[PDB]
Amino acid sequence: SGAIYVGNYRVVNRHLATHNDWANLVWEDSSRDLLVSSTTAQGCDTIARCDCQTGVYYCSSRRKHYPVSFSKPSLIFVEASEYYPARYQSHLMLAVGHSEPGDCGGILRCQHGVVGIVSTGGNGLVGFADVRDLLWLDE
Ligand SMILES: Cc1ccccc1NC(=O)c1cncc(C(N)=O)c1
Ligand SMILES: [Zn+2]
Repeated sequence: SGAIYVGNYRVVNRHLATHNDWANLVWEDSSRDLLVSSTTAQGCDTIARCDCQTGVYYCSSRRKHYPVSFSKPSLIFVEASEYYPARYQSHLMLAVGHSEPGDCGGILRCQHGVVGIVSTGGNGLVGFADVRDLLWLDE
């Protein structure tokens, strides 16, 4: 689990969105596993505006943060796992690292701010849905 709070927006994994998220929907993309809902409280996170390919992410299944190198956002085929099916997903970045389903929502951050959130995993890789291209989250 986990979310990004920037301005009056909440960014969450689309597959983890609640009834309140869908009732206050701002934007969603089923090809990216992202959904953004509106909030009454003002959030203070900052979204990175950059092309970094190194950062740190939080892994709840290890209660640890790990430094990683990651690929630029692209269209990737995600392999089938014990509990979830295989799929194609866009704007996804991969790194070598540990990820289990419940790790979705963990934030990847660089020196500039939030880069993305854990969205895929298995086979020794971790995949993050990028948010740096969503410029409208800044206004
Ligand atoms: C994160 C992870 C790690 C290991 C194994 C599997 C996963 N995948 C998920 O929990 C997951 C569940 N629902 C949807 C998606 C998606 N990106 O569409 C991903
Ligand atoms: Zn950066």
